[PDB]
Amino acid sequence: LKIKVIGVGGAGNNAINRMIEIGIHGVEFVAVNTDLQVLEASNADVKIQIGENITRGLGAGGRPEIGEQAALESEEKIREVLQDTHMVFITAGFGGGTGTGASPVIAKIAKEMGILTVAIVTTPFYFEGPERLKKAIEGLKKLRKHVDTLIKISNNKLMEELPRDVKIKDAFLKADETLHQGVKGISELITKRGYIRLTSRFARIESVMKDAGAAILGIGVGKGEHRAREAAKKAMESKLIEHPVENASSIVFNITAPSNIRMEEVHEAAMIIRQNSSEDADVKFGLIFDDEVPDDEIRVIFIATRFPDEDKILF
Amino acid sequence: LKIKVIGVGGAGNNAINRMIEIGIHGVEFVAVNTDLQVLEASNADVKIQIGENITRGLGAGGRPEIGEQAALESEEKIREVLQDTHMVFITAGFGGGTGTGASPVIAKIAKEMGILTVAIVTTPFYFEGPERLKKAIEGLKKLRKHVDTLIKISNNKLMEELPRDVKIKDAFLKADETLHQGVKGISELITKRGYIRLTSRFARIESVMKDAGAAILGIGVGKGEHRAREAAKKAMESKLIEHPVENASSIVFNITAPSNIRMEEVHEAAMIIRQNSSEDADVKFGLIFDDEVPDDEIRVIFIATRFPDEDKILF
Ligand SMILES: Nc1nc2c(ncn2[C@@H]2O[C@H](COP(=O)(O)CP(=O)(O)OP(=O)(O)O)[C@@H](O)[C@H]2O)c(=O)[nH]1
Ligand SMILES: Nc1nc2c(ncn2[C@@H]2O[C@H](COP(=O)(O)CP(=O)(O)OP(=O)(O)O)[C@@H](O)[C@H]2O)c(=O)[nH]1
Ligand SMILES: [Mg+2]
Ligand SMILES: [Mg+2]
Repeated sequence: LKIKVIGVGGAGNNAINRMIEIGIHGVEFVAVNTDLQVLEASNADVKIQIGENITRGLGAGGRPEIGEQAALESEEKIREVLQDTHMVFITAGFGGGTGTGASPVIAKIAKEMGILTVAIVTTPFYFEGPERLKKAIEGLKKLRKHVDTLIKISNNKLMEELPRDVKIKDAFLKADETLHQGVKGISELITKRGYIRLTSRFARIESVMKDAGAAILGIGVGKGEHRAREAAKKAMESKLIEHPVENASSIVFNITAPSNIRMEEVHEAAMIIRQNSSEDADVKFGLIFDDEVPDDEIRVIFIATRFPDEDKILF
Repeated sequence: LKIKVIGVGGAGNNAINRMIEIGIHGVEFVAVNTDLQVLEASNADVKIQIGENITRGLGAGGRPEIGEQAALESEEKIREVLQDTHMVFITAGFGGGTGTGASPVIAKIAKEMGILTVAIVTTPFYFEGPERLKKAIEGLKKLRKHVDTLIKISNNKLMEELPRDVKIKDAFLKADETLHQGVKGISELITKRGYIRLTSRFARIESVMKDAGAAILGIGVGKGEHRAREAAKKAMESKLIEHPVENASSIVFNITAPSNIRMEEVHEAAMIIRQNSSEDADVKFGLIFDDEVPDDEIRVIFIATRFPDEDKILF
């Protein structure tokens, strides 16, 4: 999986530099601007200067039509950087010429390529004036037509959260942090598998199996639309069971399934547990995602222990 | 984590060889027997001959008291093999002399040593006669005195699942498989992390973000006993949210938490979603176990999309 974060314009460049300093796992950063000095200050993996002939590396002068023309004239350079990319986050502060004007063009180029295109952009603070806000709104109307998902962050709303006497510099740093949180938050759901501390699940198993006494064991596999309920029924309604699980005061139930498992399926398995156990029983549910398990299959294992009359199970 | 599977007696030896052939991830295998010939046919990591002076390499002739004395005579070897061990599975077929008599001694030693001691043994088939079942029953009574969890499997139940004209050898293979399933099943909950295909998580996010339009994004972190509902509230009740999440027809909700998260915590988080969303909204849950997240923390991120009037959000 190839995921790129593209900062467009001054604000966008400033924002990704913060993301780079803090860190976002598994993504590549790209800085895009008509302002050469700002690009040179970028720590992104790749820097793309656009509209060199119309701006001469001096920025778009606050004109969105110039930022739009800059991106169009540099279409190939942009396309080139988007090759072999599965997803892209386009971030910028709308209100000026480059972020506002170039972002919709970059979005169109990416979506045209079938790339999952997500935009996370801001609208200007109130103190910035009406012209800035107007430019941002017109920019959003164009951006909207060329992205898969559009997350708009109102800087005015951020102002409401910030302290009464916050300095402008700090208000913008807050904006940077908000964009960062959004990009990192979504992207890491895809790039970070998550670490599993095996000693942690041994602790959960130990707490239930230590001095537990006689126990009922059940295993079941399921396949298809109702794989969960089917695996659950096979395990809890197993023939090996000589005494009703209904008498157990403790029940450990674990589901091992591919990442595509839905919460609804977990619920269906839970309804089976309830129909085969005491309402007063302490039920501990375990979940393990294992894509080594066939796409339409599921595995269930449960242990029922701590019965009132243990002799009913052993003999 | 050091886990050992100990097969005691003929049935136990035969059962673990099957486990060894099929395979059980991350566990060590130990074969124990008075019967030297059978022991030499084992593919276990360690082979322990017990009662060399009492039975001289032969079996115990169906006498549990002999199996017991054999284990006691070879107690030093048993304690040696149980060193550097966190958990043990003691498996055998009760009814004969070695498995029935030696298993409780080994369990006693392991438990005294602080090892999580799980026993998974079988009671004989009806066709084997009353005497054998009687011996197994007395064995179970001794075993129960010193074990953490005692899982008893009734071969008579297995019979009610196989052909009417089954060959003895196949009845026993059926029993080996059942023992294998139990040991592998519980063991791998602790030794196998589970594989995560990242392209699969991308599919879940793509399905909700592709051509979704304007979206609302919320992020929250929680800590302590009610970390789940608190992180959910912070995300679902952000001041940046300009349009009620209730108007969204689609909602993706992901929880990233340590492996110690309880299913009850997912419920409290779920109740918050439902109280801030529409009953007709297609809600999708995501769960990622990441023990890099502090043991008492949790992270929540949600994206609400596909509204009827996006203008309300964008402008
Ligand atoms: N997250 C941030 N937003 C910022 C920052 N500075 C400004 N802004 C916001 O973005 C808006 C201006 O963004 P830029 O400076 O990127 C304008 P851009 O460079 O794209 O236009 P041109 O200079 O005309 O080329 C401004 O109206 C603010 O609402 C910053 O450091 N971080
Ligand atoms: N899972 C299996 N169970 C078996 C097998 N053979 C027998 N059995 C079951 O286990 C019981 C006997 O187990 P063993 O053959 O291990 C008797 P053991 O060797 O422990 O006693 P001695 O020979 O007196 O030393 C018997 O009553 C059956 O119910 C086998 O190959 N696999
Ligand atoms: Mg600029
Ligand atoms: Mg024997």
